[PDB]
Amino acid sequence: SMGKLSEHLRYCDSILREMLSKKHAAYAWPFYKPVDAEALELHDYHDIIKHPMDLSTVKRKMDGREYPDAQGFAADVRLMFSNCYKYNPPDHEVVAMARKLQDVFEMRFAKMP
Ligand SMILES: CC[C@@H]1C(=O)N(C)c2cnc(Nc3ccc(C(=O)NC4CCN(C)CC4)cc3OC)nc2N1C1CCCC1
Repeated sequence: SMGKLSEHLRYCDSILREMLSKKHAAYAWPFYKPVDAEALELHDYHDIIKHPMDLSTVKRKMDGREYPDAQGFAADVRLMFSNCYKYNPPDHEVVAMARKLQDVFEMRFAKMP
């Protein structure tokens, strides 16, 4: 009722709900919550990744309407993927998992009306 920007943000809300849903859990689960570098014994993670990002943080910010437009939302989602590509060996399973989830994200985002 408030126009294209309101509709875009609601569509992005729906993308996020799908990425968090059981449908994609085989590959999305490493991205549900912030990386716990202490628990994973990754003593270099925060030295390499300066801006951690994950789906629960995107959800908090999106629910608080902290993204001014859909491009702001997309930047944080893509930052999450980019962190995974930057930190891990390129042939690691987690990179393939990030790419499977990004395939979903980019497909849905491309079809935003
Ligand atoms: C932060 C680096 C990278 C990344 O980018 N993200 C996003 C990530 C997000 N979440 C996780 N989470 C878990 C990852 C592995 C395990 C696990 O159970 N590993 C077993 C432990 C015993 N044995 C060695 C066999 C394997 C549990 C996890 O959550 C509790 N891992 C992530 N990885 C991986 C971390 C090391 C390789 C890559």
